[PDB]
Amino acid sequence: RKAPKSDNVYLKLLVKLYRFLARRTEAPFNKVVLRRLFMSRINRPPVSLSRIARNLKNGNEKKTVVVVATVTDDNRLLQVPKMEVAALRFTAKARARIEAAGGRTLTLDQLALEKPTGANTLLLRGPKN
Amino acid sequence: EKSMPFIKHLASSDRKVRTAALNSLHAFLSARQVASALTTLDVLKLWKGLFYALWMCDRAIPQQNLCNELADLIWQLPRESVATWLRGFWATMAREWTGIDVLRMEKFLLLVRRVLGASFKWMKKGAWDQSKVDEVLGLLAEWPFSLAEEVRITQSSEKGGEIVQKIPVGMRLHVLDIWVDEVERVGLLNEDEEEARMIVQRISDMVDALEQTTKSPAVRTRSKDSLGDDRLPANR
Amino acid sequence: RPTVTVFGADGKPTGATEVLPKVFSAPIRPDIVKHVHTGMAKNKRQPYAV
Amino acid sequence: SDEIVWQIINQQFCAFKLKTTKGQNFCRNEYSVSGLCNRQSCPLANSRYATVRQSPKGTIYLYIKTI
Amino acid sequence: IKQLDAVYESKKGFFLPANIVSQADLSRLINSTEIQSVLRAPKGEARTKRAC
Amino acid sequence: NDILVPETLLKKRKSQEKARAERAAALEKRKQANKEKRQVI
Amino acid sequence: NKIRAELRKAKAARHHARMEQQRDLLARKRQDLDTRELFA
Amino acid sequence: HFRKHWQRRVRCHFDQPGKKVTRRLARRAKAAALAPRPVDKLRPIVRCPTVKYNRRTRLGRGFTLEELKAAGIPRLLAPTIGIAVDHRRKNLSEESLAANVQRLKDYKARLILFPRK
RNA sequence: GGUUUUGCGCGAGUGUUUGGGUGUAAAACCCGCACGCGUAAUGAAAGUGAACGUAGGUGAGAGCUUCGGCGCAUCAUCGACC
Ligand SMILES: [Zn+2]
Repeated sequence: RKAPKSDNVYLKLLVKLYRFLARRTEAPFNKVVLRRLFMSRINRPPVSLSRIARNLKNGNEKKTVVVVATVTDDNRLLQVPKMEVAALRFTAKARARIEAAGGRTLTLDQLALEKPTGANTLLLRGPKN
Repeated sequence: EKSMPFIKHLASSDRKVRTAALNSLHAFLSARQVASALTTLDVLKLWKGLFYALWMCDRAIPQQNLCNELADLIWQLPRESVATWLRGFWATMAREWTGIDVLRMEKFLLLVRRVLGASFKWMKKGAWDQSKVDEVLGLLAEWPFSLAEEVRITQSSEKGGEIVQKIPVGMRLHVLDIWVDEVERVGLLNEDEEEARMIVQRISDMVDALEQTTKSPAVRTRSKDSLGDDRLPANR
Repeated sequence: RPTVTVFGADGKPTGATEVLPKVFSAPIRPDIVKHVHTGMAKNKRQPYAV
Repeated sequence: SDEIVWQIINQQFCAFKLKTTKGQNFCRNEYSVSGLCNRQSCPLANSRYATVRQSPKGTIYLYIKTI
Repeated sequence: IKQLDAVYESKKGFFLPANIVSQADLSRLINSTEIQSVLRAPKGEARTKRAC
Repeated sequence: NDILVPETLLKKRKSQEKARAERAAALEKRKQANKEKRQVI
Repeated sequence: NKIRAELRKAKAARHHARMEQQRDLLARKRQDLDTRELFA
Repeated sequence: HFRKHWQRRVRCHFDQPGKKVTRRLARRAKAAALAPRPVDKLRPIVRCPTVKYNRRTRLGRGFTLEELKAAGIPRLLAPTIGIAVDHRRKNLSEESLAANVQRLKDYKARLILFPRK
């Protein structure tokens, strides 16, 4: 688009970062992340630890799971596996449970810091409606 | 435990106070028995204090002098604690790499270059002590050129917890960019010395294995360029 | 920065230093500051009518 | 936090700003090299900065600011 | 200061927020070794010459 | 007291040298190719 | 009367389940290198 | 639901801080009158009647005669030392009776009584 | 009093401001117990009560990839359960 609808200065900083990455890098990962950052909140549904673990169950382990949303803890999930989760915002319970399980909680700026092209990444979205 | 009240004045905002704290740490490092008893936790606190001292250092020439002194402390520490000193330094650097803005980032990169060169010129005496070479190469294999993503600090028991520290791609790229310059400055790029040839061949095998095993395209490309530097014996 | 120096009654440093709390590293959000400020300024008002 | 302070100083308010109807905004800070409020020259958003100023005594000085 | 610490830990139901950006310096984020290495070649300059 | 050049500027200078070399090679190739293009047309 | 009794029992059971959920949430919330101590 | 004259029967709440400070001043005045005594009388622990709130307990109106006798506090003297007495309530359970007896005993152990004139 | 959309805070929880504490006093700060909506449904009702399959498969599908292959959300079909 032309301008982010959000009023968060840090979200606009992320928008500038991913505009630069999309323009100077051929990464479809960067392009889709930029579009999802431009997206509104209801178009960015929250993801759950149960969902990300169910997607992580297979050989996709040791891949950095990437979701542009709020990662919410799920009481139904009893055991949380080790994982590296990078998201816009983490709820306190979700972050605490990930850290207790031994995973790594990351921000999107450090995501671009480590792997600008989204190598070894696993993109997830939330449930629609 | 150890009583080390000078780290606070090391982090203090006055240059005279920081210099006095650095001289006190000089005396501390000279004290051999305490230096012999330096643990990993202790070296982690000292290197955190020095990290913040450099962070507070303002001007270019004072920064260069402070980095030189920080590199030169290694000859002051004893043999049984040099390995702990370097390991704590690189743990501190991996923990605080991402938090530095660019303006202090230049001087922290200069500090990293200086300490790497200091380790390489402490490798000296076969004209090169194999034990020192082994220690330095083990350090380079664990923190810089790691086949894994994280480093394990302390051991697991009822008397201790856990430190898992991830290695930054930025520090990896810097070491891949400065190891050639530092080996040239220290004098391992002389083709006459068979010991030097074996050491540089081992370093080349290390960075090559990193090239084939790494999963970061930036690391792959920069390792390829470092190997393609024309000053190496292979490409000459 | 880890610590901040304390200054005496004469304007010169006393020599003591104190650790800055994490509220000073907390994020800055001018939009939320704006919203709360308008809310509070409206919260101070007194009614008028004809 | 240079980007954050720049956003706060350009999008919300600036005590040194004098916006004109002639299409340019002026910066009142005494240490700004240019007389225009812009990202390149803002003494507050540019942590590392330099300026040239004249003393009353006819002497010219250059000023340096670092992070 | 010592009481700011105490009260901001004492407030129930509130925690010091975790920010969405770790390194606030966007200049650090862009002008860094890893990014500059991973970027591709530029397709032009800031000011483009007029062709015809 | 010489004020060493920043490491980032060293990296920039190496990258710029590589870019200049690439530009020179490409320019020479384009000159030659334009020559055969003119001949064939 | 049994209909009304089961309605009342269902309402009470819903309230009790909500109270137990709050208690479970309380239980779940119950379940040197640092700068503040190193530079204290 | 605006069929009637809510215009004539709308009443606002602009005096909320005023009523709050007035209530605080009223309880302060009661304290000034009963300077060493507590502001409120001791009340027993009772149980909520309905099934929805059985497991919860609250404060009652006044202590039972049997509870007062078991605690050893005379009926006629309890209100003078600040114990609410409810003649209507009945114990009906040793559990509640014992709970109120323990509460009254704690009140006795924490109470200091002055010798008349 | 309803409803759609944008932003913001928290998030399977959320809402201090009925009230109480406090105060530089209609401000600001604080919160003990409730309550409101939501986090399992269906049947007229008695009441019952959500896993046979990586919560299922097949095919697409953004994206990642050791180029061998992994596969978000969602859709169509064949399933499973209450
Ligand atoms: Zn300005």
